Amino acid sequence: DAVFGDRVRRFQEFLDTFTSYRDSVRSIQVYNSNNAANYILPHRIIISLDDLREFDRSFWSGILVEPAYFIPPAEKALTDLADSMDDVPHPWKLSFKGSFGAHALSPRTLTAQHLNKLVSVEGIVTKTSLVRPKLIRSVHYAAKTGRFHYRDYTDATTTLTTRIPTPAIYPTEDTEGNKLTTEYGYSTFIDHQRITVQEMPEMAPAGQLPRSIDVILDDDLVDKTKPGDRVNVVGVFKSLGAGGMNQSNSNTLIGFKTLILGNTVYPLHRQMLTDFDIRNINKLSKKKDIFDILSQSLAPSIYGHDHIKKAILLMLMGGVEKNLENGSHLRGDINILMVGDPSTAKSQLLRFVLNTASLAIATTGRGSSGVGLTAAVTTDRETGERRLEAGAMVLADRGVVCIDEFDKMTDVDRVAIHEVMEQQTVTIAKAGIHTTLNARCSVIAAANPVFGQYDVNRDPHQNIALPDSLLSRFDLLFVVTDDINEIRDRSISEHVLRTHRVTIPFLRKYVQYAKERVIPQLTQEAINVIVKNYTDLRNDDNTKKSPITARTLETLIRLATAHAKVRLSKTVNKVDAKVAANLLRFALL
Amino acid sequence: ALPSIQLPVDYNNLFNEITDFLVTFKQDGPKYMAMLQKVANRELNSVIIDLDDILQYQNEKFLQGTQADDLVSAIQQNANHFTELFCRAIDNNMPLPTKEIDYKDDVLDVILNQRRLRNERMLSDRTNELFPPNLTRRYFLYFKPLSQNCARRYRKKAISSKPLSVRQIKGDFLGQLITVRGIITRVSDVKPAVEVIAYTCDQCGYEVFQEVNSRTFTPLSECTSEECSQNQTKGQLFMSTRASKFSAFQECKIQELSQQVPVGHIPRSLNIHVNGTLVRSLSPGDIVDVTGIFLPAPYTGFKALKAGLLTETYLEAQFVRQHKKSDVEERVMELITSGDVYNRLAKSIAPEIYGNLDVKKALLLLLVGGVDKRVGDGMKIRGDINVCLMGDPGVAKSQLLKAICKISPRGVYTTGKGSSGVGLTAAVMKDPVTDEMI
DNA sequence: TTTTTTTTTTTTTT
Ligand SMILES: Nc1ncnc2c1ncn2[C@@H]1O[C@H](COP(=O)(O)OP(=O)(O)NP(=O)(O)O)[C@@H](O)[C@H]1O
Repeated sequence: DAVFGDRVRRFQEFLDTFTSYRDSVRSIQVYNSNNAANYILPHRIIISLDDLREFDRSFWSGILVEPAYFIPPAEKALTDLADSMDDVPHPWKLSFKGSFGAHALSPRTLTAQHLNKLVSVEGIVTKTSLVRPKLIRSVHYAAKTGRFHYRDYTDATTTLTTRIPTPAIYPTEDTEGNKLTTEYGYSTFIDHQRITVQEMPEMAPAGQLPRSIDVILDDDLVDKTKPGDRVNVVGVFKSLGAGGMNQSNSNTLIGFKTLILGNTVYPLHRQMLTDFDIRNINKLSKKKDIFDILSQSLAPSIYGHDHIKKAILLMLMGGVEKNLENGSHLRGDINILMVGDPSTAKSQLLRFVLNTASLAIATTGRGSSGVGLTAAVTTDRETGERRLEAGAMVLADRGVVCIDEFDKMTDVDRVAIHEVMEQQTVTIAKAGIHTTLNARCSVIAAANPVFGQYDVNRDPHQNIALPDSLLSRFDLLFVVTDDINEIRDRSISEHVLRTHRVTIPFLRKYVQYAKERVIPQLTQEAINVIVKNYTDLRNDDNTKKSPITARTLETLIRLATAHAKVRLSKTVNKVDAKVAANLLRFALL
Repeated sequence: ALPSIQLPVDYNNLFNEITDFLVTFKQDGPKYMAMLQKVANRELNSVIIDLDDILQYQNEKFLQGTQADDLVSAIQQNANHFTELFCRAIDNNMPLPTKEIDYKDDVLDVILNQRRLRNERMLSDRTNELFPPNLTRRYFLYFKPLSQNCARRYRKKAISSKPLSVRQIKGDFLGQLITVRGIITRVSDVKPAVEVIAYTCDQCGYEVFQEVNSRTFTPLSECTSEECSQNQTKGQLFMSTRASKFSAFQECKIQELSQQVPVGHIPRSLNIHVNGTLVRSLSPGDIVDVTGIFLPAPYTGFKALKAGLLTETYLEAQFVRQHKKSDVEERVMELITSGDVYNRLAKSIAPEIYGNLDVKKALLLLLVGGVDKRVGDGMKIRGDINVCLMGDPGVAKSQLLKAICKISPRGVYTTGKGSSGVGLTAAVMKDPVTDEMI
């Protein structure tokens, strides 16, 4: 393998020329020892492939083409270099970027030639085969002859190059027959995983279904990504396994299940605000009509319903949280529902909450099993371990669940749905594992009138379609009438017609920032009013309609707090409460 | 064939350091000289060796020279060998007599007494390579963590120390003694396991001791003993269950805290083993700082199935620190002299919930209940207060109950679904995992 | 030289 060293001395020139990589190299080499001065760093480096055409194109192409012959000596080169660095006081890894490609492709298609080559391939993460650590290097200590003894085990999944079947036994008393004890806490174990990726369902060509394919995640790549996330996954596509021709079994056509090793795994759509941007965020934040402004831009086509819009943004903040000490939490995230005659744009309105909201996942009615319930993947998958897997609502943790036809979901689902909102967790007894896992989620749905257009005529009782405690947990019930005004109908027409014929993306960039910086806490000014308001409700709102509870007031907290994040005020203020007093009026009238 | 490479780590001198570590010390006579005796005295089984005094003893071994090689860090970086070495030298300086051993008295105490007396006496006839040191112990060794306020000596980073989540748990943590925290779940019932395990032989006897290594082993008969062997034809031999020793074993999974976890990502429970005097220490649904040696245990198998070898590992128990564990009538006697026992203690019920002390008033009747009576035949007349609530929707009446069972003796907090029929009527709900039909 | 497997979805049914 003289050429193996040739790839290295070719790339050795690339070491220090250009040296723009050595900065982060050294940086790892420093922040590790700075954590060593504490009182965690991964070893691997992003390399934009873009630069490499500026040295050897002849080396460039093969990096994608036959990485088994190229990437391991340059891999060795990272380690070689970094070892030449200070200071005395590990195999490393790589990623790259792209800057692609041939080799630009989506998971929907692959092979023949596409195999055995570096590729970037993007998409949905499912089903997340769960983590187990893996054996690589063996080590043992002889006595009384002493010394230190070892082996190095190599799976077909490790590295790239084909190698003799190392596995699987401890060397165990190498000659002369001296006892050899496992070196545990010495010998190397890198964690391993296999994660399939489904191509985006909407970009599917035809009635043909989505096809996922697995990608092995070694070292860091594990725990980086949960299921359901959009991820560009890069690495080299291995031809793996016997062709059924290893043995007499089986006499058949089928064979060669295969996946991709390495490499990078970037998430896609967080975010990156620099300075110049957030300066705009705050420049706008100063303006006092901006709440309404942000509300209007939500629905480019849709008419008005600005009170509903506001309500949505109020859910888009999260309305902070407060966790008790040694007691149960006070839910701060906001749960609402839409109701009204068909063609209210309720479903389509949900589809706006599909993209800007930074998750979570929406569902049409069904739904289940238990939605966010894991429903206990069974049996095992794999190696004799019964496993759970992310359910809808779980995947939706700290995100937006949305529902088309929450009225059409089963009565049996509703049980765990109560468990979704008050208890705000997930209880699992099924086989099984008894874990109570956090279900804390922002949840909005829509329901149609139980019977026809009578949504307006009939009392809310019987118009519910989903009694009862379901109604309590809802911060708002929104009745939207299809009722006719020809005066309005002209307006209804023209904007709808100019349809087919204040910026939202920035709205996401702003909302995200308003979450973490900052939480408002509270001031007594809102308190000096909304109390008067609540009792005012109870002594009045019962002479009109129902219901009224303490909970509906707790929403005054959440609502006010939501707009409090909208003002980006470091604290809650009275006028925010006035925004709440606004929203609940139109909630019941 | 098995390349071999030098490393700064050497067991040779560290053994000696262990000899000087035990029985020679002051700050805590010393703890290692007569407590070791009290084990050999048979008033105690667990040998608690603190990382604390490993630190303070290195304060005696450095500051305060002459300087000594690393311990607690070398410990928690390996974690397993230090119970096979640090403990193996304990045999040397252990007190002989010790005091009042008797013989039987204790069952099998005479067995081992006469084991090595019939062994040496049957070895005395042949002389006119020994039962392994782990065979005679009757003491477990438990390391305990250093948090620590005196870890601030400091060695800084080397302290874990932290009760990290299993998400935080990593593959390089194999062979590393660490702290982990989390809820107890499914907590397999205590079972004996095994240790050496002497199987008798049939014609001329003698004995051989098969070491208990790993999770499984091959049984053996043939004949090892030279006299039953080759003449004639081979001495048969069977296992003697009273010649066996069993270390205590109870394995229990511990689930993640769930706030340790990222928002998605279903809870990941981890596998733990219990060994020794620390058996029965852990019960279902219990948060604890649990420290222990974390080792791979492949495989059985399968085998060629896995690949890579993909260890699947497990944890062993070492230490347990559990969060939240007349003169009592005198503690009651400010309340006895307080007067107004009934209305005041009625105010004391659920002091959180405001109003309706008229309700709490009856809840008071409940907490005490009583007195029943027995008719002399007899058939009990309750005796038990079944009082119910009403009204709706929330009221936080759930709080009334929530505090009541939290306080009232032998309480059960339930709901509709909730405790089922089989959640209330003893049936035969198949037991998951460990079997069966409990 | 062999290893090892009961929920979840849907269904037709009194
Ligand atoms: N401003 C608007 N207001 C109302 N509807 C609109 C508006 N703009 C577009 N639409 C259309 O109105 C329809 C709304 O249907 P929608 O009620 O959201 O679905 P749906 O509720 O699931 N059907 P249904 O379950 O019977 O209520 C869609 O065809 C939208 O494209």
